[PDB]
Amino acid sequence: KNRAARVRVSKGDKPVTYEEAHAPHYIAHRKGWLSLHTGNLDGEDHAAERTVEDVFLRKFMWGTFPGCLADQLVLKRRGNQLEICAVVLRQLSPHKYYFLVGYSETLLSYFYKCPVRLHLQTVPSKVVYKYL
Amino acid sequence: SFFTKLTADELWKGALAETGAGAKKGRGKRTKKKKRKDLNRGQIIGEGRYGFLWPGLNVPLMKNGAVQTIAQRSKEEQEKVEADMIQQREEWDRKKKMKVKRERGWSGNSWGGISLGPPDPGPCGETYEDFDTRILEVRNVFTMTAKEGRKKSIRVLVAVGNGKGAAGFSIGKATDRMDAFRKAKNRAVHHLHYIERYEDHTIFHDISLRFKRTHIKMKKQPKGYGLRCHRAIITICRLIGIKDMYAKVSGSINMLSLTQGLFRGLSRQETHQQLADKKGLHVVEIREECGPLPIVVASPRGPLRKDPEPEDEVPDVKLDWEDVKTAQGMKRSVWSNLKRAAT
Amino acid sequence: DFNDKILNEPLKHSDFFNVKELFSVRSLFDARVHLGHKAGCRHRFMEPYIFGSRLDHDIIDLEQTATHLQLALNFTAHMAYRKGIILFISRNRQFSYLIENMARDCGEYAHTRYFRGGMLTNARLLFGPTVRLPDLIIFLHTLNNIFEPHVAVRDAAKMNIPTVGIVDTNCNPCLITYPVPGNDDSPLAVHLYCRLFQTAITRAKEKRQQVEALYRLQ
Amino acid sequence: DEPWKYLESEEYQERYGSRPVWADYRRNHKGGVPPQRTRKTCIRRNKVVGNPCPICRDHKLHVDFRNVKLLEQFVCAHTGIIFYAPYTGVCVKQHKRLTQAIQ
RNA sequence: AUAUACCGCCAUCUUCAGCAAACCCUGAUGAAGGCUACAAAGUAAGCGCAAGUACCCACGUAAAGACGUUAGGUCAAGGUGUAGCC
Ligand SMILES: [Mg+2]
Ligand SMILES: [Mg+2]
Ligand SMILES: [Mg+2]
Ligand SMILES: [Mg+2]
Ligand SMILES: [Mg+2]
Ligand SMILES: [Mg+2]
Ligand SMILES: [Zn+2]
Ligand SMILES: [Zn+2]
Repeated sequence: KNRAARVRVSKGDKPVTYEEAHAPHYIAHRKGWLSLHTGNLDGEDHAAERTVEDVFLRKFMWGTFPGCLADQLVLKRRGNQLEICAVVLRQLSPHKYYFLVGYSETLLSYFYKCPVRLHLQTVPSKVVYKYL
Repeated sequence: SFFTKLTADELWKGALAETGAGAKKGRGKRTKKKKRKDLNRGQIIGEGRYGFLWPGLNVPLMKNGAVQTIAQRSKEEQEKVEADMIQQREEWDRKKKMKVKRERGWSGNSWGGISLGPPDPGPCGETYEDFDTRILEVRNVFTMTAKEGRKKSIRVLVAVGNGKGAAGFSIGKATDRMDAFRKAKNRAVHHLHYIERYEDHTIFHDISLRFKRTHIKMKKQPKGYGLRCHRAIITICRLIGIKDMYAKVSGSINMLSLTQGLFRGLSRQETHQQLADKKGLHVVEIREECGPLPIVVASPRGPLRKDPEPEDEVPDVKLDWEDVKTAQGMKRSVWSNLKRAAT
Repeated sequence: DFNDKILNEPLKHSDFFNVKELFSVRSLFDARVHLGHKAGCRHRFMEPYIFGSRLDHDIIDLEQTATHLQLALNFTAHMAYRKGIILFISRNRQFSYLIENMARDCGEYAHTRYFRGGMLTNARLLFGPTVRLPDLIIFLHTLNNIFEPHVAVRDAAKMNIPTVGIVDTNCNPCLITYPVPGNDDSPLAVHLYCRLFQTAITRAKEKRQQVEALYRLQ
Repeated sequence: DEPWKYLESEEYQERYGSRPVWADYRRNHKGGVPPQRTRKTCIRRNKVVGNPCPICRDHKLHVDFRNVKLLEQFVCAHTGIIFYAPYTGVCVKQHKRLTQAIQ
C-alpha cells in the first residue's frame, strides 16, 4: 500500500482532474512536468535555486489569484524568458484579473531581475477527469 | 516559515482527523466535533491591515468619468472596517451554529413519529405528493466479516399512505441512515396494499388474528371515539384515512410482523357489498342514536335468495375471556381506561 | 372521443373477431392436446381440469380446454387490435426455432432462451429509463427444464402484466389469468397453438388496419 | 378585541386553517402515558409558563358563551360529551372556565 | 506530552483477487443469501487485478498491487487539534 500523490477511491462523489487522478509513476508515461528547465540535465547547475524559486512563485501566484484557479500551473523557462500558464474560472471581474496580472508580473520581474510573462485560460467550471 | 506553510485542506484534514484510527470501529469520540469553516470565501481580496484604496479590486475603477488614484484608509476608517468585519464574522458564526428542531414524534431521540415527506419523483416522471411517509422503527444491525469485523448496517421500517385507503409498508437496509430511508421510501411507494373501509373512518368488522406469535385483535368503533391502539397502528391509520377504532396486541411485540398481520387482516376483511352478493340477503344496520330503524347497507347485485337464514342458536364460536370479562364488568384494572393525549 | 369509441366497440360484442372457427375438439384430439403426465406428475390445482385417468395417465377435459382457449384467443385478439405488445415464452429448446420464426412472422416478440434474473423487474436499469414493457405475456411451456414455475409468471403477477399459459398436469395454474389445459410437450400441439396464435394476431392486426382506413375515409 | 371577529379575521385562518385549535398543541410530559389531569394554569402573576396551551398563548382570543363556533370545536359534533383537558391540551382552570361558559 | 486527534509518508496479508455505489429478487418482507450454461434471479457504474507502458521481445524482470485488520511506526522530515512552559 503506497500513498503518494494519489486520490483515495470514494463512493463516486470526488471530481478529480487529469493530473490529480493519474499516479506519480505515470508522470513520464502519461503526464508532463509542471516545470521545464535545464538545471536537472547534466553539466548545468542552479537546479536547487530553480526549484526553490518556482515553488515560491507557485505559492505566491496561487495566493494572489485565490479561488480562481482549478489546476496546477505550467512553467516554461526559455533561456532568460519566463512564461507562466494558468487555467482559471470566471469568478471575479476582468478588471481585477488584469490588475492582479500586472501586479504579479511587475513583482516577479523586479524580484527575479528576469523577463517574466504569463497567460491565463478561462473555464466556466473546472474540468474533471473522473468521479471517484 | 513561508516555505513551510502550505494549503488549507491539508490543515483541515489534520485538524478534523476524519479517519485513520478513531473513526473506524465506530468507537469515534466523546461527541466532540470541529465544524468546517471557509475563510477565503468570507473576506474580500482587498482587506488588510494597511487599507490602501484599490481602484482595481477594492474601489470602483471609474468615478464621475474620472480615473481614480491610490489613497489611504486612515486609522478610524480601518478600525470601522475591522469592526464591520468582526460583526460579519460573528453573524456568520451565529447562523452557522444554531438549533435543529425535528418534530418530536413518539419520543425524543426516536425516529418513530417522524415523516420523511412524500416520495421522490420517478425517473420517467411520477409525482407522489399525495403520499405521506412514516418511519416506524430504526435499528443498528451488526454482522461481522473476516477482515473488517463488525459492520454497522442500518435497518429501517417505513410506511406510506394517501389517507384514502391505500398504503404500503417496507423495510430498507443500508450502511447510511439517509440512504436507507431513501431506499425504503422508494420501494415502499412501489409496494402498496389497498384496503377498503366502511364509512371512511372505520373497518367493516372486528378482526382477530395471529402472526408469528403476535396475536392482534382490532374492534370496530363508531364516530367520536378516536384511535386507542398501538402507536404504530395509530400512525398507520393516520396514513390510511380511518379516524377511529380500537385494537389490542398480545404475545410477542415485533412491529414488523405486527404491520404485516395488520395489512393481511385489513386486506382479507370482506366488504358488505361483497358479503351481500355472496350470501343472497339484504344487510341491515342499526345504531344507538337511531331508534329501531333498519338501515340497509348493501343489497345483492345478483338475484336475491328466496328463503331467509335459519336462526343459528348457541353457535360454536371461540370467544375471548378478556372481552367477556370487560363486558360482564367484573374486570378491574387502573391501566384500562386512561385519559391519554388527543387520539 | 371517437378514438375511445373505436377502442371500446369490440368489447360489447361476443366472439367479435370470429376466433371460434379456428379450433375444434376434433383438431385438439388429433393434435393430442388431451394427453397428460402420470398420476405421479399430477397436481392438485390441475385435478379439476382432469377429465379422468387411464393406465395411471391423466386426461384433460376438452370442454374446459375449448372454453379457456376461446377466452385466450379472444383476449389476445383484442390486445392485438389495441396494438398491445405481446411476448411469448417457451423455455423448451425443442421448439425455440419454430417459435422465434412464428414470432418474426407475427411481429409480436418472444424469449425462448435462458431467462435472466429480474429481466422484467429491473428492465429500466437494464434497457433505459423510458421503455414500454410488454402488455401481454403468453407461455407455450409454463415450466423450465428443471420443472419449476418460470420466473416470468411471478414477475407478471407482480408488475400487473396479464399472462396466458398452457398448463400441463405439472404446471401451477394459480398465477395464470387464462390457463389453457393441454399438452405442453407434444409437437402437434405446439404447432397448432402457434398457428392459431398466428391467425388470431394477424386477423386482429389487419382488422385494425381496415378500421383505421375506414375512419380515414370518414 | 373582546368581540369574536378576531376568529373570522384571516390571521386566525392562516394561523390555524380548517383544523381546530387544540390539534396543533402537544404536551411535554413524562414517558409513555401523560398525567391524567392537566396543569393548574398557564398564566401566573401576569406571567406565562413555557409550553402553554393555545387558548392561553393566543391572548387575542376570548373564551365566552358568545363565541359559539370557537366553543363547539372541542365538544364533538357527533357526541355531545365535551372532550377532557388531557385531550384538548389545555390547563384545568381555563378548561372549567370553558365548560361553565358553554353551559 | 499526546501516533489512542491527525495530515503527509510506509510495513503487513499482497509470491492475494477481489472491493463495490446503484437496482431487483428469496427468506411468511429477520438477522442474512443470490452459484449451477444441455443453465434454476441476479443485473452492475466505478476501482483493483488484468491489458498496455519502462529495460532486450509478445516471455522475463521491474513497476503497480484496491477495500480493510494489526487504535502497526513516525507530533523527532515538516505542519497541525488538545494540554502545558510562556
Ligand atoms: Mg512497497
Ligand atoms: Mg426527551
Ligand atoms: Mg498509531
Ligand atoms: Mg498487471
Ligand atoms: Mg516492487
Ligand atoms: Mg500501535
Ligand atoms: Zn408436459
Ligand atoms: Zn392555560
